[PDB]
Amino acid sequence: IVGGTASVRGEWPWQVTLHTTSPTQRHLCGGSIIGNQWILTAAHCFYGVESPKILRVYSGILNQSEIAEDTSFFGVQEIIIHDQYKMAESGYDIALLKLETTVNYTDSQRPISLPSKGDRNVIYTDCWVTGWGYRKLRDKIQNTLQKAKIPLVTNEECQKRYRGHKITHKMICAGYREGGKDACKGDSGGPLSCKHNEVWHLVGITSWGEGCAQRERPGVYTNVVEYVDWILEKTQA
Repeated sequence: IVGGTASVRGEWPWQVTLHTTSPTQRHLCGGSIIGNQWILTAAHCFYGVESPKILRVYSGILNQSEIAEDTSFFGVQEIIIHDQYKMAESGYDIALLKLETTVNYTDSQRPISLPSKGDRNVIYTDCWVTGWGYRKLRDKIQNTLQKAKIPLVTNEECQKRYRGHKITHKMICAGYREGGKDACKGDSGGPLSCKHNEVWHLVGITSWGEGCAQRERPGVYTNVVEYVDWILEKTQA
């Protein structure tokens, strides 16, 4: 996250840090708890990942330093990637993680509500992006979870900033015309959380962007509301 600050512990109880143990354990991507054994994240996060066995999901984490060999984690039973996904910039950058065991909800770990199709019209003015990602273009994974408040921009406006791309309605963007605040490498798969009427909804999933926090280069996120049907179909046993 660029231009953000340290989060308060428990401030984003739905945020998880997805690690890979190959070759050695490290943070791989962000993610969101949406159900007792379901994590919503980005599809591009699993490039080169052949098996769910090298994955580990940590919940209730503020600092990566908290994660050690003796820290409990959730194993991943199955990686479900949208069948139309090819790459981040083409859309469909969404994936589900079915955990081997269920998450016991508590103040430090609980689910975020999916957006409602009835809310496509509501306007969010209180949206935040979080993660342990880069704070600069050539940086490293950060220890303390970062947060940054960022305004949503219309798709018409976003498209004007990405003339070489096709910004579809299944994508949503957020950023400051002047830049300064944005998600970045390492934050991928993490949530774009917007609070409306005292309730938080998972509006987007950090997906891509030209560089990070650059002027007139809005961050691009998966428009979650467009996938609520896909999510229901994929999580329904």
